[PDB]
Amino acid sequence: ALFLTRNESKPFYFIQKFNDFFDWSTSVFSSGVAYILKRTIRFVLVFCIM
Repeated sequence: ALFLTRNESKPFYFIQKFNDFFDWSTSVFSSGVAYILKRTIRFVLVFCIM
């Protein structure tokens, strides 16, 4: 609270790149989580053998 300053105006470019890749990963992660969800049973079987 003391020194955060409430201001985050600059990406710094390199940070923006890594984060964008990460945001893209989040989108892919969402659909992997969603397909795993729709095929609940098949993924369960993998876990039992695991």
